[PDB]
Amino acid sequence: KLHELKPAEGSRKERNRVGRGVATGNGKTSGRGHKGQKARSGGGVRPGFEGGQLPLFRRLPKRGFTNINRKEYAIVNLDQLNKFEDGTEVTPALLVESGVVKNEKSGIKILGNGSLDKKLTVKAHKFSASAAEAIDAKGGAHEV
Amino acid sequence: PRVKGGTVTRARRKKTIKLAKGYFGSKHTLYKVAKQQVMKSGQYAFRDRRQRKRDFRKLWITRINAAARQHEMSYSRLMNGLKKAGIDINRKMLSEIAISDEKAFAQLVTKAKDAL
Amino acid sequence: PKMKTHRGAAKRVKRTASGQLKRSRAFTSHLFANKSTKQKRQLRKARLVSKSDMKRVKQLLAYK
Amino acid sequence: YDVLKLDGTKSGSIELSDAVFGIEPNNSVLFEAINLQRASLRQGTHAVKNRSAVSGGGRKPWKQKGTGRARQGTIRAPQWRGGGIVFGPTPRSYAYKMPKKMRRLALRSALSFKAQENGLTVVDAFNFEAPKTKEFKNVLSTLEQPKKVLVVTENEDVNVELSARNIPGVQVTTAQGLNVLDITNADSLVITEAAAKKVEEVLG
RNA sequence: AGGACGACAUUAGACGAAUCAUCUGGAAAGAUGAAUCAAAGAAGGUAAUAAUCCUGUAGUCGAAAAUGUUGUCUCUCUUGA
RNA sequence: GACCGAUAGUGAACCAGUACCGUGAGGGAAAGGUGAAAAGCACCCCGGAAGGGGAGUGAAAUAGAACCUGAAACCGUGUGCUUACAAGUAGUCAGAGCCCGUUAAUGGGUGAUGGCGUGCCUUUUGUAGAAUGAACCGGCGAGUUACGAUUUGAUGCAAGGUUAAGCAGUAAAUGUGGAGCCGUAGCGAAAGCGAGUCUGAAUAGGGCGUUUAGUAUUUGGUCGUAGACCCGAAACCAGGUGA
RNA sequence: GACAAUGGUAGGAGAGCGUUCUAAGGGCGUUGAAGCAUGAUCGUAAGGACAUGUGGAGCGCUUAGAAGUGAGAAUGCCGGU
Ligand SMILES: [Mg+2]
Ligand SMILES: [Mg+2]
Repeated sequence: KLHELKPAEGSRKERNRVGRGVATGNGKTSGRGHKGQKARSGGGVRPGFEGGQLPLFRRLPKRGFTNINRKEYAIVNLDQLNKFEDGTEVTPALLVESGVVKNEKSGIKILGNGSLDKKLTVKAHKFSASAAEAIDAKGGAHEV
Repeated sequence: PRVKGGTVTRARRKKTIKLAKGYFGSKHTLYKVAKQQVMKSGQYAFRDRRQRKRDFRKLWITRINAAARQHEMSYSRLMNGLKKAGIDINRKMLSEIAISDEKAFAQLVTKAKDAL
Repeated sequence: PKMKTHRGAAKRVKRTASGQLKRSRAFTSHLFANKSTKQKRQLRKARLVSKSDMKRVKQLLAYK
Repeated sequence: YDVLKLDGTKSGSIELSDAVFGIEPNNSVLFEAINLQRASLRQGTHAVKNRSAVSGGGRKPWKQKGTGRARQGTIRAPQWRGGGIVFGPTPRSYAYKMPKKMRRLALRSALSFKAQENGLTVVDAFNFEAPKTKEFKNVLSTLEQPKKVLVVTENEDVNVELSARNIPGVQVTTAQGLNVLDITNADSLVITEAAAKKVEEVLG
């Protein structure tokens, strides 16, 4: 009932309060050590700062650019098309709605990693070279 | 919620002062002075449980030594024979025999000289 | 506030498919007559940011 | 789902249960959908001053070197008698979400603890013309119901819930207004037949 | 760009159900007994801890008047492709 | 109201920005409680009066306006043991002699004589240190919360997980809301190619990959932006008040 | 039931007592609560009761939650001596 509640076994935990004793360990110096910079209130230096020596990222050269346009295609293997059972046409108004492709960026590419094991009418924006052969083995179609 | 400092600084600073009654002057009244005498009176007692066991042996050996010299024997000739003549078990707290019954302590001295 | 990516390090570094970074070798700017042909050729392949220096830059590259 | 009652009675005893009243209840979810509800009722209006909110205290109190007593900076500091509170309460908020597969498992572990314990009772649709609590206390006495019951009805009629407000223990919630803290607060559950088909149509 | 006739809201206010007797006490609201009201068991006070003693709450009820919010009634004004 | 309860919460529960400090701008505290009802002590007695002690009111004045409970420091009066030939961080362990009698257990107070024994923190290669700090007693007085990041523990589903703002709902924690995000496929500076790809005349050889578990909320650790454990400067700038 | 381990400052890990507050179940209280005072008691430690005195109305226990959660020192701050 409600007058007797137990948490999940191993789920909960106490928390360390520092500076509140001498035999709890974290006491009279709170787990920082003696004097220095990083035992001051708010000390500790910024990350990736070696100390005055020039850092890692000012010792390597820059490399590359963007290509502002940059098409991106969504991947469907051939192993993911055994989910469609009975002679089904594979349409972008169907290949999204089941749950194979979620939230595509541009048109669907059909790569070849698995096998179809079923004849299928397949329409896709770009096939690959090895996946437009295992469709032709079972007997299928194409459209770009 | 504001946890006010309640009645735990009463009680924690009584059960140190009440351990420290019988001390001179201010070492039984003030907190800070009777605190740090309680930390030393449980430290002196810790090396005085270990020292008590070996300073009652510096007394039993003194009585046995003042018992064999009137029978004209040393102490070091007495706890030699009683390991070697007999297998009289090593005991020095039982120098109570020499105090109580001198007639009882005499036959041991007979048995020590007998096989040494 | 949410953490800002160190922009001077995202220009120099890619992210691979095991978490480990990728960089380009130094000394590739000038003075190529003071370097051997067995040395100017092997400052060209790319390597990985070391196990030591990955301990320092865990927070600065969080959205890569 | 035992049989039925009207006031000492029986009828067509509905039995078509589902995974709503029968699943073995986990307690790791049922403990953690109470804390999500019990720690969201707190409004958290509580605050305190800091060093920058107290009135005054900008002049240095003339104590730097050459006075023989301690170095002091303001007369409003946490050492000092007056204001300045270091790490006090702030006006914050206490709520968190949880997955929708884990908020539906909770009611399948609080209804499921009522039929293991015979703490469920289905009645027919009772009609009160005018609300009278004296008319309603004659009902729960002969129904043999405990000190604290949860009355489930389908839709909030304006004559059922107006009775049984001053009966200590009795709360009247509609079918889609069920909680988790309510069900583990009751002792036996009383559902109408028109609503036992309704809370089960939501979940099973 | 210049008015009336009553609807509703605000600033006073009214009604508003039901507990009696003993024990300890300086005192009953307390424990032990019997009763009751409940669209009312929120809260405060009363010689201690009151659903039934008081002020009240759920609910109804109320404007001589002065503002305020809108309905339709005027009243001003107007050519449409 | 899982906010405070008179050193708290407003500076202020008391007739507070008021006593008081400053030429001036400006700075700024201290204060609460008789009892259910004033029934607030008629009259006698010592006193110049205060203040007392009886008698009286009251449940109680051992609640009398120094007015609820009344801690410690510090000053007193009484009494069982003890001390005027001794060199004491004041205790400890061994122990005669004396006066007592508890939460009943191999008890309590006191201490002639013997052994050992140079206080507590903080900073140090190292403190009895003649290095630092505290007169004493009492209160107050320092790793906190937010929005992100990453790892660990739990739990729900699992090639799939999950919603954000919003709208309905008791400042209800629960129904709708799939915009969005992370995964399922990497590689290259980029075109691109894709279980492979880039460098290269050349898979010839090497770089990073491939034959699998993720995701959403939360317990703890730590890191980042915020004053970020608390206390303390010399000084910089902006309006203003003063010969 | 054998054989084993157990000095420790910086620091890492584990396991617990206590304080104010809230929710739920049960309970003591004017035939006297909290608080304070004395005592020769109980647990491996922080800490828990109980027995007379003063006190005059509110408080503990079991499981879980949340912290303004623990004082011997800062030439610390106000009050007393
Ligand atoms: Mg000296
Ligand atoms: Mg002049």
